[PDB]
Amino acid sequence: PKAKIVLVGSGMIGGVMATLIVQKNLGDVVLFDIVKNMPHGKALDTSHTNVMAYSNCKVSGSNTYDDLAGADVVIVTAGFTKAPGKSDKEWNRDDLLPLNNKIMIEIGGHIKKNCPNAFIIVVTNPVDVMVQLLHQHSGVPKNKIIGLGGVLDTSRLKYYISQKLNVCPRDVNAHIVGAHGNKMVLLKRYITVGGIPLQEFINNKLISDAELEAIFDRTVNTALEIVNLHASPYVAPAAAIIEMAESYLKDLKKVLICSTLLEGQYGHSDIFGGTPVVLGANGVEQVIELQLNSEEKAKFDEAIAETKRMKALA
Amino acid sequence: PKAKIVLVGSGMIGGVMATLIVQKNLGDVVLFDIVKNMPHGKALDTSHTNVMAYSNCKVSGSNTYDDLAGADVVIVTAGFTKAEWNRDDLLPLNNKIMIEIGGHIKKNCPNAFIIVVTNPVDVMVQLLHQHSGVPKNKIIGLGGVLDTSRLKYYISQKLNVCPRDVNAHIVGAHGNKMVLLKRYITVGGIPLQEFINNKLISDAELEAIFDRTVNTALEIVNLHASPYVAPAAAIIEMAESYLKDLKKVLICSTLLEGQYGHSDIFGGTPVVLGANGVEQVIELQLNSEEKAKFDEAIAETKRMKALA
Amino acid sequence: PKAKIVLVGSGMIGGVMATLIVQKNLGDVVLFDIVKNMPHGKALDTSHTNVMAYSNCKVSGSNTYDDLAGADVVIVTAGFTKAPDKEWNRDDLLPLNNKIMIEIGGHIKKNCPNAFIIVVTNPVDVMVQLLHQHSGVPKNKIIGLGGVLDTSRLKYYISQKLNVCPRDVNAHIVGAHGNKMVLLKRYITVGGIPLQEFINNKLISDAELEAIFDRTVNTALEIVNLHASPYVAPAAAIIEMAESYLKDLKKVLICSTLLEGQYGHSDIFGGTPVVLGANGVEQVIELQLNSEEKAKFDEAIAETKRMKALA
Amino acid sequence: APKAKIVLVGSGMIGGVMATLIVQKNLGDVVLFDIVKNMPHGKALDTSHTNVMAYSNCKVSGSNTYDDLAGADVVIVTAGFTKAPGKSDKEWNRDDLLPLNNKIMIEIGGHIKKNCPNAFIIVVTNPVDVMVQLLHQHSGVPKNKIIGLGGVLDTSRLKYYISQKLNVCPRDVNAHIVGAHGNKMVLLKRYITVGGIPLQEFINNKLISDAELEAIFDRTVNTALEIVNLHASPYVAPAAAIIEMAESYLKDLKKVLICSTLLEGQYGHSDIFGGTPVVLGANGVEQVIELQLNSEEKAKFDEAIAETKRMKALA
DNA sequence: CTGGGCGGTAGAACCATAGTGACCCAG
DNA sequence: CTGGGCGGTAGAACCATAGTGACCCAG
Repeated sequence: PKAKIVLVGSGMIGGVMATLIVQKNLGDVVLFDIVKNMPHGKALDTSHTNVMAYSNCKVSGSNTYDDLAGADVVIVTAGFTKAPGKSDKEWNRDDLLPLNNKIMIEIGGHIKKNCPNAFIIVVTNPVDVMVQLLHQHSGVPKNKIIGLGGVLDTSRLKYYISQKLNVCPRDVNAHIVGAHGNKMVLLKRYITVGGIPLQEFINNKLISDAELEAIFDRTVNTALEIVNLHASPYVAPAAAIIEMAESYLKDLKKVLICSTLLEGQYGHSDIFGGTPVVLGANGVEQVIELQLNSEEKAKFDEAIAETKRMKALA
Repeated sequence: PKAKIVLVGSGMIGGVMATLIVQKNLGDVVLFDIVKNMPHGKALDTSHTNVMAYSNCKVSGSNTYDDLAGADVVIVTAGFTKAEWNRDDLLPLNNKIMIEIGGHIKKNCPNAFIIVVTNPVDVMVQLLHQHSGVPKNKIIGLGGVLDTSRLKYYISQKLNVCPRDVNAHIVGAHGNKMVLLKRYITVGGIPLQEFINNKLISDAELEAIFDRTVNTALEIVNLHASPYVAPAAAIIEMAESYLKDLKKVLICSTLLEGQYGHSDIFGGTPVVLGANGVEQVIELQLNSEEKAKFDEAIAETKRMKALA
Repeated sequence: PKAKIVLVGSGMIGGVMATLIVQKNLGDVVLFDIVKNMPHGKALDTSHTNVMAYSNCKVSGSNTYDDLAGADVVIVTAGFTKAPDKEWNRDDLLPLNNKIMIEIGGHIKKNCPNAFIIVVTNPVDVMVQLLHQHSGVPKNKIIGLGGVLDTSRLKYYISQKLNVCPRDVNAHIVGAHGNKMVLLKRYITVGGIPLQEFINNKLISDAELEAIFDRTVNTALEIVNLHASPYVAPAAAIIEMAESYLKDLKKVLICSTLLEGQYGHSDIFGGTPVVLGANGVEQVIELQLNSEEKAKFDEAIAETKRMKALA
Repeated sequence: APKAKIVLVGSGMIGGVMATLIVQKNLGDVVLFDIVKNMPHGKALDTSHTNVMAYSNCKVSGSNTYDDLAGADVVIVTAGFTKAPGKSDKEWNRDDLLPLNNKIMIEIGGHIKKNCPNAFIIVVTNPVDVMVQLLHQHSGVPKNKIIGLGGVLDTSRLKYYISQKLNVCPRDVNAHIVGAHGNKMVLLKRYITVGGIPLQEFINNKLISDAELEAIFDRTVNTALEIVNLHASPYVAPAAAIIEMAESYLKDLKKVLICSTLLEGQYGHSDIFGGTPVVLGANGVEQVIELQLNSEEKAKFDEAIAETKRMKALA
């Protein structure tokens, strides 16, 4: 039988996922949310695209975690992101930690009940924290659960570099590890263009250290830059998630940077962090540890510590 | 060079248009709107997806109609939609928007293929035809590709068959007075009647499906959503049959020049879309009752047109 | 894991099937043939395209039916087609290909009795049934290549006369693959509209259509005479059937299938629209033919029976 | 019109798979050309039917006249002699093909100058680094509009074998092979990457050894011969790689691809073609990327160019 | 006028979109 | 029983494919 993909959280990212799943004919889809009616309106609208996509994927809405039964893949986008109400007086980012943890407790008990064999991809912020919470509460194997990070962060670094150098955006390859968010580690040494080290282009003066540094800042701050323009980053995220999902379902064994459990790589254990892994039929088939230098380790360490500062507060 | 596609209106539907055009690598995309900054924001979000999709489309934002310069396709979703009061009251206002767009199309891309979406589409498209001055095989409205996609989908579900394998025609006007042609429905090329006679589906089941298709927009709004995914996709099907010269047969709103007995009005019929825009207008051989429904659809477009 | 697809026979049809399978990321592919080494060479050349296609399918060559182990789909193109010369009797190949089906079905029992089987070896409507008998698979799991291929020509020709998308023309040809095919002039449509309307509008004449039908019946023969032999369209038609099964698309497709009373016939295979999805043949759709068209159908079936008697 | 019109000059096995892929991918109208009578018409007629399966709308035509180059957007040249033409040709070696295939290129290039001076041309006829320059010389087209097939094909064998060893996606291996297509290709150990990471990190991790890499390198060099030794013939991958190049052009993808291109100073060489990564978009070769080779790598490039030169002198 | 207590994957209304700011009272 | 002319994007025939080897005299 066809893959069943559950979307836990039917907000904007969730809507773009549904769309791309039906474009790619990837599986049946359930748009789940606690908010009533709304996932149904989106599922119906999106289901008609089967005709235009020449696909055959059921799309439905849901308001019950019972719909997790038989799920092949679960994608968690739902969670608090801002002050929940007008009443929440002087609240900050950290305040959201106990609330999302409560959501992950609930979702994980239902995974454990309804789809202990699903492959799980967590997006809810801060993802490196949230993914570990959901791994702990679901009981799923460490290679069947991952967090969204590097694909997205890097797709913006690839893209900004590709514009300066006038090549296919995907012919830029870059790594960004450790954590998603402000403390992300941008690995200047591990950038390439058509498989050629970025440094050769800096030597030909096709791009300079300072323009690269400025691209490094714009990458770290992309989500802010977009919100400042009166929009919201949701298309990019959705597509990077679907890339990861697709690599699992179709067993492409792509090298993709995800948040994953470190069992001693980079000198860290029992914490999840961003690192390229190989994604196939078996989940995370390979965790690849980049042979960082000392100043690269130092940055990696500060991203891990920050993951740890927030985990403790959940 | 690569095709330039300009989205005139960057609300949700426009957002799904960019997205799809970058997945099929179909053209550079400009997201235009009068709302300051937001199109820049969405353009910037969408553009990153070149990477996941292996594409190489430039995706821009814009607040000037100057960026119509060199457009090969323009897609027009902008316009007043919300407020009892009378929906007819929006007609002169959206007429004023068509004027504006039209004269800018006159200046910057008189050779563009134009697709109109703004409701009521059959009126909006003619008004923009008229102010843009473009030739008549180069402008169309969205109508039946979207409408027939529900009908197609709903039937395929009852019959357990690939959605796309159901073909069905909906003519006349987009909206309330749309004409659902039961005699023109087929499943794998086979008339539906054969499946009714086999009792794989009943006449009253089909009737329920018909009412469901006419009220789909309303249903979705009732559900606390609003249709934009399917409309986007159906429009990108149109723009892609044109850009790739596929000559697909697609129902759309086009100028009637005597067909169905009507003139000087736009209305939903099958056409063939390809590199030359509207390449043929297929006029279905309607019996007398189907023709009474067509006529009511047209008279409704006319009645709205007179108020524009 | 990914779908395993065994191609039993690695002539040129086999080759195009492995390419498209890799282009569509459909499944690992095994090219089997009785001829030594040749399938390993083709496997090797095909496996490279994974890189250009962004796919990840294994392509292996084999000379052993043991490689049928774990197959999800099996496509049988192997068999004698050529004379031992000049004027001779093509019926002579019937018994010989019968032995081959016997042998394949022997190993299909052993190795992959749950596989979906697609048979191509001509005359297909006889060979498919022969393989159904010697393999023992459910009748919803074994179909022959027929109408997807034949109609694709019909649809293609009409599309060129009318200047629309090839795919926007639909038509049915049923009964048998080959010279007795029944071309149903009443079931052709163009973007969902009866052909008759375009006929009434003088955009294609009745005579033009008849000449198009003659050409659809004689397409193989026209290709051979231009010194080619048709294998691209066949491969792609088989890949359409395959895909609909593997991706559970539920496409309506004309295939050689087991008849249980439809068109008045039983215990024979013949061409008819089916629905293909993850359960195999999911519906056998019986066209509501008038007795003139039905008479054509019995002609096609009679021929199939006659050839079946000689195998 | 656009559609693109793509003319396959040579309707043999590679031309056959190319036409098919062009239809699968809706890339444009296809003319299968060849001097052999009728066969291109038959092949083009079999291939035309697949438009229905593919949901495409490409014309597929046969032709026996160079007149059908009129209005081509892309020309792909696979025609040429690859073996001793006849039983009567005794004691032929590879060099003897050079004058024959040169005559072919004079004939093709004359017709391009006449009917499609603005086409983009991809040459595949072996030895390809000599043949592309001969067609450049005899056609008169700009140097950014003519390339030969080399590195995309060779690199796909090395990306492949590595990926099998490391159990990753074949295309998440990137590698560079330069200089020339054939025996003297230069395999750059230093440039290999697996999902963006130097192959040296996996070697350090003992996931692949230096000796296994070397043996993979030998296989890459001899793949054509290893296929033919198994009673088959490499035509699928070649046709795939060619379509990859063509596509990057017809869609202005600006992919970095290794092609045989005109060297003007890069690697210390001029007035010769050789394999190097290039950028291919709407304007043809939009950039020629010179890899920053070290002196032993460059001595290798120098043996590749030398060989190309030796054969060029013989055409 | 505050201060805090709900209750919240918030809450209005702006108005060619959607991020910003979005409660309620007792006392 | 060799030799070499002509003509060749070669040429037979082996056959469950296709690469290998594939002409034809005049002396």
